[PDB]
Amino acid sequence: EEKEILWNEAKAFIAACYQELGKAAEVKDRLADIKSEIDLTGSYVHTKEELEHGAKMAWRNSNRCIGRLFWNSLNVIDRRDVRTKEEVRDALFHHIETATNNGKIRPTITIFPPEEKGEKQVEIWNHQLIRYAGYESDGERIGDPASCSLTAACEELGWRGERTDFDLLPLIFRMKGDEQPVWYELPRSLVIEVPITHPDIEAFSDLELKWYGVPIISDMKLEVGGIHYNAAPFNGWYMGTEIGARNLADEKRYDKLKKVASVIGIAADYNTDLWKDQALVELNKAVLHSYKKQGVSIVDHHTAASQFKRFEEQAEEAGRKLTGDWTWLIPPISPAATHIFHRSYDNSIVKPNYFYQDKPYE
Amino acid sequence: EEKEILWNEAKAFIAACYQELGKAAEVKDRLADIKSEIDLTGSYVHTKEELEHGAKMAWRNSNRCIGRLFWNSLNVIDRRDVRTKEEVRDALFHHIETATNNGKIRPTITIFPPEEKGEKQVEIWNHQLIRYAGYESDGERIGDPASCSLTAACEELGWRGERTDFDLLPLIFRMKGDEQPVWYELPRSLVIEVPITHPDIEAFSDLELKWYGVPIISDMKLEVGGIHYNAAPFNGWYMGTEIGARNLADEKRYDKLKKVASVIGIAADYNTDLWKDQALVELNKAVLHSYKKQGVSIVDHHTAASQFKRFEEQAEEAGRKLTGDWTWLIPPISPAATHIFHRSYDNSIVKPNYFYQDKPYE
Ligand code: HEM
Ligand code: HEM
Ligand SMILES: Cc1cc(N)nc(COCC[C@@H](CN)OCc2cc(C)cc(N)n2)c1
Ligand SMILES: Cc1cc(N)nc(COCC[C@@H](CN)OCc2cc(C)cc(N)n2)c1
Ligand SMILES: C[C@H](O)[C@H](O)[C@H]1CNc2nc(N)[nH]c(=O)c2N1
Ligand SMILES: C[C@H](O)[C@H](O)[C@H]1CNc2nc(N)[nH]c(=O)c2N1
Ligand SMILES: [Cl-]
Ligand SMILES: [Cl-]
Repeated sequence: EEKEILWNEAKAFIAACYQELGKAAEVKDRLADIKSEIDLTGSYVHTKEELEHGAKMAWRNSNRCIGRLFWNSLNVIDRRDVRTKEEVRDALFHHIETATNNGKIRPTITIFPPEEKGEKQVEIWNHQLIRYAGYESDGERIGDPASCSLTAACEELGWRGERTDFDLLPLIFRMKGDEQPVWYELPRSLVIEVPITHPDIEAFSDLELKWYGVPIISDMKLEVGGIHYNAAPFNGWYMGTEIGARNLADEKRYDKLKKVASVIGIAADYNTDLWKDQALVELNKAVLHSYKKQGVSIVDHHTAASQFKRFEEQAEEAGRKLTGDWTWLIPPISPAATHIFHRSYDNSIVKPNYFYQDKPYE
Repeated sequence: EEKEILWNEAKAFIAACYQELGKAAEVKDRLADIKSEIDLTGSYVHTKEELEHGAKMAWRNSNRCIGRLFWNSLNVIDRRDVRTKEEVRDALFHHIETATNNGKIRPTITIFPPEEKGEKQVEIWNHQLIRYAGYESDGERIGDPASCSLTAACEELGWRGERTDFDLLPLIFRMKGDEQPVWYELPRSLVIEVPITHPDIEAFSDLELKWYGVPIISDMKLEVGGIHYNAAPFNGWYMGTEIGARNLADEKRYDKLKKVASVIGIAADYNTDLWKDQALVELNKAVLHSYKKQGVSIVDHHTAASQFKRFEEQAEEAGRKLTGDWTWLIPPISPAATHIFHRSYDNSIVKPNYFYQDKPYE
């Protein structure tokens, strides 16, 4: 069935990809080559053109993503040639550098060798290439709680965190054949961070908040025409709410809302005062102001929703079915102020796409 | 099939109702009486105990309702005895009066005679018993746009609105046998309205905003054990966001956000300033402050979510399956600050329940 699963996916993808690329007449001969290759080797190798468009199609099909308008401008880096951990490390270092682009972030994906027989060639342990460590000992809570399990795993491997609230986790990945992953400390010079300040409230800096510039998802599987690229980290720029309404606001994350209420000078005593709501808005104002001031790319949820409307419009104009997850597309701040809230979305899964996969630790 | 549909619903409801009421031993003899009654008349009549608990069960099963914690305290008014339009009118007048309770709102439902052969005995045209009219002529937009179609219908029937932004719509309903509905102007003395002011911004009153005290849904069908109570208006108290984040904020409603931004003294120029978000919070603060100050019952979305958590906890303790619609349960303001946002809900439909039905106009 496995060969058959692969062959059926390959047929569907190539025909669709080549159709969009206007290479319709070449589908026949390509499907032939692919078929013999699957017969012979048990798999097939994507052309760079197929891989590139396949990763763009995958982003376009990501139901939970509000930023899909710019799907076709994705910067695809083909690193199917890597064989050593030093090569993987430098590819990851390069991704961070080129995607960051001195603050003017380029949406980028680096694609490592795919699974062979379900056997991983490269196994990335990081959720994001840049993320803060998390600790808990005797109810002493430090850093990002979401990173607690990965941090413990890393500290098993000889790494030790400084135990600030913003320890940069090292890159950690495992190569095929090795029993343990290796880890590499990130060069600080490659990592842009943004101090959080408020446009008119000076005391906001007393909170000593900051966040990292680029969100680089590194734990998802890119599937393209039957081929499983388990290692393919990708990035865009942040939508402010991700930082100000979740990362810094969630009680199971940094949980900063009470401290925010204090610095903006309001009481945090009564539900009816809506102090959490007010704190959320000022914090999200702070995030947007700070990134813009530092010259780091970011988008507000209103502008992003406007862009997604254009994405919807582009889809219908192009005769493509639109899919989406309403529960993920609405922003956690003032969602009813966006058009997204006021319509429905088909949550059907279309391939190519990005998928969750089991974590190699915990 | 109709008799069979009815009989199967009746079996399921009576057994469940009597079980909860601890009248398990009486299910057998009741099911017998009901069965002969269906054979003879084509239908069966609920006891007051069955009707009362049936309407409470229906509220408990309303997947979209965040306020279900107080399901068992529902005030059920049995008006299956009405036969004249004057009786219907006075029953509706009474509902408003007793539910309002001088501001200390009582969750109440008034139950009119059920459909017979799918034939309505009483046909209520109002979406809510208390709602504001809406007009549009040559792009001259007045009042609540959501009420535009009902308003036009009423003005066909000899009624005329003053064309303020807050015209109280008359009660309008049709009796079985009559071709046209009748309409009755609401006595102002029965209708509590709340002027919208802000706790610390005096200029907020310049907006001249107000809203009505009690939300009384009057266009839904209550279904209890096969019996279709198409006419059964019900009320609770408002959650603030319903007024401040939707009714007064939506662009297709009162669309007051720009005017709010002006009175609270912020620019409405840039998306990145998050001015809509800030306006939304101050407006919702205003709503809660105003209702509390007037002595009119209201609940904030944080407290309501806390209560719904208790409802969830009560359900599991009682060995009942919990159902809910996540898309309706999250508040339109700071939803990620509630526990609801961070879990999933089974959106299965359980009867008894309240349902949408076709509007008799448009
Ligand atoms: C260009 C800037 C981008 C923005 C502003 C953006 C925005 C977002 C946001 C706000 C989410 C929801 C995450 C959350 O609620 O926590 C999301 C999810 C997602 N985005 Fe994007 N995105 C961008 C670029 C990309 C790119 C380049 C890809 C991949 C090629 C991508 C794929 C996804 C996927 C797969 C998810 C869902 C992740 C999951 O299921 O856990 N996005 N995006
Ligand atoms: C006691 C105070 C109550 C509060 C604060 C409350 C709160 C809410 C809220 C916020 C909604 C969502 C409406 C929207 O998003 O626009 C809702 C929906 C609903 N509530 Fe309640 N509710 C209350 C009482 C009741 C009562 C007494 C009933 C009936 C017995 C009821 C049945 C429903 C139903 C059926 C819906 C869904 C309406 C629809 O599908 O369009 N609720 N409730
Ligand atoms: C617990 C958890 C597990 C898991 N697999 N994923 C998540 C969160 O979902 C994906 C990460 C979210 C966090 N805001 O960011 C998505 C995203 C991706 C990209 C490429 C850009 C962007 N701005 N935002 C959380
Ligand atoms: C367009 C439309 C049609 C339709 N059938 N229903 C709606 C809105 O949903 C029901 C009304 C909503 C409006 N916030 O209020 C529900 C509600 C009911 C009750 C008993 C109490 C309460 N606080 N809130 C809108
Ligand atoms: C079309 C979309 O389902 C629509 O916005 C729904 C869902 N979310 C909602 N949530 C609430 N509380 N009230 C509503 O009227 C709606 N409308
Ligand atoms: C459990 C529930 O589905 C959960 O809150 C989901 C849905 N809504 C979300 N929406 C966004 N944007 N991001 C998230 O992580 C989630 N989490
Ligand atoms: Cl993040
Ligand atoms: Cl309403």
